[PDB]
Amino acid sequence: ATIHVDGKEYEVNGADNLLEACLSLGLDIPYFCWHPALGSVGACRQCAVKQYQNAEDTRGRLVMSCMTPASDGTFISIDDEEAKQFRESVVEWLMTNHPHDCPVCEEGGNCHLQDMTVMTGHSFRRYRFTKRTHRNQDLGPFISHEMNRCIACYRCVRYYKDYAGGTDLGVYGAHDNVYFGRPEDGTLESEFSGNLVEICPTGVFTDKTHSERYNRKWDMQFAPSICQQCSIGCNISPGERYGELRRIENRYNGTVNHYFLCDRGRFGYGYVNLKDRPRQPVQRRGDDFITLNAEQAMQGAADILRQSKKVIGIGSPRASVESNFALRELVGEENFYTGIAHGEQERLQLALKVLREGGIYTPALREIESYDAVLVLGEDVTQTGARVALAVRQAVKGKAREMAAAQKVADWQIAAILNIGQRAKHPLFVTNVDDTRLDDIAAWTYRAPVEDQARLGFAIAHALDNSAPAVDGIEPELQSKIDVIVQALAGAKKPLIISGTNAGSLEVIQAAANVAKALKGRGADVGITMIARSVNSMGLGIMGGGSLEEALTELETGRADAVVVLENDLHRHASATRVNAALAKAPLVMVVDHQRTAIMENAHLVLSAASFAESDGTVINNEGRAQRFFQVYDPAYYDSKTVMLESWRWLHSLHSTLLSREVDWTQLDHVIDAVVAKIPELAGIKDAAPDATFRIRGQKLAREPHRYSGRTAMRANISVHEPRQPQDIDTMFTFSMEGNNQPTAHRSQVPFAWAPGWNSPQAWNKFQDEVGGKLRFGDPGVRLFETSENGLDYFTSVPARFQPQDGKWRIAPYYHLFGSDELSQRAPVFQSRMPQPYIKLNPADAAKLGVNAGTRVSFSYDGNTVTLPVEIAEGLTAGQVGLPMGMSGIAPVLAGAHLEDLKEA
Amino acid sequence: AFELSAAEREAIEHEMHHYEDPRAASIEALKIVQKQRGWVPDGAIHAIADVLGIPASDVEGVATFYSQIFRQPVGRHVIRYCDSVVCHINGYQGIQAALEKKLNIKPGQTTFDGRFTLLPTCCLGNCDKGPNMMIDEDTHAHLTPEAIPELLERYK
Amino acid sequence: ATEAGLLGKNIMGTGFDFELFVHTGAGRYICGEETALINSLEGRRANPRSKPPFPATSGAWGKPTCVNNVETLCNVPAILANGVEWYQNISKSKDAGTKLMGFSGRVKNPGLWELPFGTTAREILEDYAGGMRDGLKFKAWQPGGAGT
Ligand SMILES: Cc1cc2nc3c(=O)[nH]c(=O)nc-3n(C[C@H](O)[C@H](O)[C@H](O)COP(=O)(O)O)c2cc1C
Ligand code: SF4
Ligand code: SF4
Ligand code: SF4
Ligand code: FES
Ligand code: FES
Ligand SMILES: [Ca+2]
Repeated sequence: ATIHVDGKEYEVNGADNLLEACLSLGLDIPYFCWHPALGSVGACRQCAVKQYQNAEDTRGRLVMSCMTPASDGTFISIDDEEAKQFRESVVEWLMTNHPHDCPVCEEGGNCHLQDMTVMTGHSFRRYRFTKRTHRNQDLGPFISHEMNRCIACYRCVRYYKDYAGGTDLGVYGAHDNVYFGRPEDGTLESEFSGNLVEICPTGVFTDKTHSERYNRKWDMQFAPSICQQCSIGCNISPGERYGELRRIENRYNGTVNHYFLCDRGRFGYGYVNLKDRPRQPVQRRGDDFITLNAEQAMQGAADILRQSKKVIGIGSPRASVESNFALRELVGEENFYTGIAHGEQERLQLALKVLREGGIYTPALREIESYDAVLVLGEDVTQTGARVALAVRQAVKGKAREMAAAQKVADWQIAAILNIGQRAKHPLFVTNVDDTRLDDIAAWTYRAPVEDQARLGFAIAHALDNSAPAVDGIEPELQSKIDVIVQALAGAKKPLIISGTNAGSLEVIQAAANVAKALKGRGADVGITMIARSVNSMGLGIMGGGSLEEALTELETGRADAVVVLENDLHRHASATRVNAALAKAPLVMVVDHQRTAIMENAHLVLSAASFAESDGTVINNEGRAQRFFQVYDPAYYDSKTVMLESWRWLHSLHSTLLSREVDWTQLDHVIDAVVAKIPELAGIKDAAPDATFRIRGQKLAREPHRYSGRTAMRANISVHEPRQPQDIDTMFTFSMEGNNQPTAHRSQVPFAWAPGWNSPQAWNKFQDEVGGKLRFGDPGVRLFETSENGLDYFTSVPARFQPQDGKWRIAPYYHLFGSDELSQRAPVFQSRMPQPYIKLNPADAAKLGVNAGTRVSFSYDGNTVTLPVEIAEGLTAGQVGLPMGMSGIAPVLAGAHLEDLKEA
Repeated sequence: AFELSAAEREAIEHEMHHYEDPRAASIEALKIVQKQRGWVPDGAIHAIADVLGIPASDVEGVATFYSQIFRQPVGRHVIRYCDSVVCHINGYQGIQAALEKKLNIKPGQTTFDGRFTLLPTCCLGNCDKGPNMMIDEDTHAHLTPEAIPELLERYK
Repeated sequence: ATEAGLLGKNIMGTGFDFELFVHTGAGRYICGEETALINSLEGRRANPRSKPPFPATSGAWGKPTCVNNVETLCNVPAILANGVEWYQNISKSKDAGTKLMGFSGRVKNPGLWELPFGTTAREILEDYAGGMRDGLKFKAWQPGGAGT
């Protein structure tokens, strides 16, 4: 398609509207109510241009560039006098009721309305009358509400209802008294409600967790990082001021997590700012806790490790690839144990075998939205992999998208698309032990135990392909539902099967693999997605090693007299009493961690490791994509006594001091090269990000904006002399503003989006090749493995049906986005959002036990009696008791286990 | 504490029988609740949402959008006087002044004993017989300020 | 009409089935806009819709929908009963048929009459509405309501 903007010819896409096409060309058109992820509605009337019928036309007519397709031979003008006057008039009309609030507004300096007021050239007020006002609502602990600043652009309601699928936010009222919020005061119930702080172009919805310790955008030190709160691996921009992690912003990755994060990643960063974190190496000597610096810590640790007869290392899926590899090199490959349980490791290795050996393509997070039917087996996606649930919602709305496409309606005209596809949607079949948050859009939901969900998957795979093993004992109603699922999956051009290791069942993963293989054998374009547990679960599975139980037996038998635990609390993967006894028996325990865990009391040496905000490294997400996260700030810049290093730095220096009695720390690229050389399965992490010698025309990449302030006063209370700027020898970024952050710079890692005239998160449009697409020079991250040429065989281990045995209670896992993650519960802002710890019971089981809803019952697990209140779960199958996984005192390894003497306290 | 009555619920289901989408009975469900109880209370939004299977935010937005669905308590009789252009030509301001003198309240307010609620309203489609007033179900035309307190005494 | 067989199932034995309902509104002026009318019919807020697509292609609940005024549908049966040649010979003007016209506001006879198109506004004011009232002189007029 050929367009002519202000007499200049451009080649665009005819399927795009004029606004996104002109923004992709670098032209500036003001806009409020259009979003690339949400489509065009024509509400704010800000994107007006002047369209001409032909080339020799002078009058023209004001059209809206978001509502006008960028067809071939189009003639428009942006800098026309009438279009400029109308855009300034629209800004003026929006400014008639706006409060004089910019100094006391958290959106100041980050405001789209500020940028568009300046861009339209409106700086003189002639409106002399009153301004309308609105009371505010309490929207919970994460979102702060201020309705006076609203411009009625309907972005919040469109995102929250059409895109996110939420129900409790809406628009109320009339002509100029439109109110946007909840019908009553209460917490916003959506798991993706935190994206409202970037969706809203004004300061109506603001980050309250950031608003506590608020600082402006220009004062932030930003980094490109990966969110560590689950396995999806969404790209984030952590921003820091005065030595504390101030905010998490969404970093655009067109392949993974383009515009949106979930609430756990956006608000669960508060564990970094905890005051109980280790900041210096501490050595235990009797009842004394001697604080050392790094050199004598390495010397002492080297002597005690050299005096030991066998040293073992227990890793974690929390730690990066480099840190786990450094521990594995320090203790040896045969003495390296993964920090997860045997069942967790078996499920994770089976998921990895399915992903990189099953011959079925694993889609990216953005690619999930283009699938025609979704079957979720066992995995509570909204509570474990929430962004996959959001992409599943988009894939479900794909049917309305294609129905509107069949009527020659453009893909950006979202209102007509939703009008045509009223309630028709792509098939979604979710299985769980109880209700999920995807039940409102699911074609079917199966509330059953994990054995029954696995049997349903095996029956689906057998009905799709008769070479798969059959299931005997299917009820006719269950057979009818299986036939419905099979008829939906067989007629889908792009079926998608989503499972994971959080269900606590190997057979669920086997059934999902069988369904994917049966769909692949029919020639369908089937994709499979496995949801892991932690941020680097896939990387720890690829690296491999023994389980935690083998390490505990090695400690208990006396064969290992020294244990090095890397960033693992060890209570989430095994029983606490066994771990405590095995660690107390060992004469040397060294815990390398950034959080104050419970096993540090028995630890002889504690190494103050760095979190993701203070370290660089590589993490492998659930799809096998290696992603590099970069250090945000130097911990020792403010507190000069703080000795907090990277975990791989700690362990590599320890290995060097053990081998040659000299302290060499590392460079990060050396550890990357060591990983690539020693582990050929992790050889793709070299190309995840360029090395520390990468420059943009000779200069580094800036972590903080060019208008960063306070440089001669941030440390003036400690010392009036300005200290040395922190040097970054590990990566290509610099701890200063003397770098490159141009939108046209040839790079893939963007610490933050800023353009002249675009201070809001809309500068990502300037940082993309086309608006709403990918990054201009490719998205960061590289897939570790390609799709295999040949697949697996059918798993013939069909489990027997769930039999409720008397006196034993099967623990059904319940996951919560706020509470199940290990580090997110440590964030103090989560405790208001974290649920109370209950236990779920069937009505029949509660009536048999004589217990009501809310009464306290006590159960003993591994000789430990604990009491919890009771809810009555209607969808939970009898013979099962429902436990919330990852909570205080409930380890995630309890999923799929059994319970004894569960009785009323 | 709100609970929908049996007659209200059955009328609501009979209203959703008329459409291919149960959402389309939200306006008439709110009108049924308003006719039964004078106005639409806070729990009525959640009750109508639970019956209709739509979120309560959409029901609240519909109830706050439409002027004839009252989300605040009103009196036993609602006076609605036309203030549009033809009745402005015919002099609705004398009628409004007589109403404010007799009821001792401003428009949008309720009498202290809860008998009358005075409200302006748009054109009633009776411009040839203006000015017009609309009490609860009856429209009165050819109004004069002298006939206002005589007319108001027949609504006990 | 339902009792007489004019509505419902098998109207006049011809196999055509038609069901007619009355949707009483909740008092908002914007609901008269046809796309806002469709949105209000669906139980939503009466925000209008952008056209294209027009309601003929995708209107009420995504289905083909035609919205017409009361007076157009009242003009339809006269056309179907008396014919096209009668309807085109009502008036010698570009706009065929009759129209409900009338004058309102401090005139002698504020009312409503049915006149052919091409009837000048002075005949409506003076020959039908009787002109202005006593002691009042004509200043201005709006031809077609408050929006003209
Ligand atoms: C703001 C607005 C209000 C309208 N209100 C009405 C109305 O109350 N009644 C009506 O018949 N048409 C109304 N219309 C016109 C309709 O859009 C549409 O023309 C009409 O319903 C059907 O067209 P017809 O004249 O061919 O029958 C309104 C239009 C607008 C823009
Ligand atoms: S929302 Fe923007 S324009 Fe409004 S007060 Fe805040 S910074 Fe100023
Ligand atoms: S609250 Fe924000 S996103 Fe919602 S309509 Fe107002 S300005 Fe737009
Ligand atoms: S989905 Fe997972 S990786 Fe993404 S923001 Fe949420 S917790 Fe972080
Ligand atoms: S962006 Fe086009 S009218 Fe709002
Ligand atoms: S202007 Fe008052 S009834 Fe029409
Ligand atoms: Ca570093």
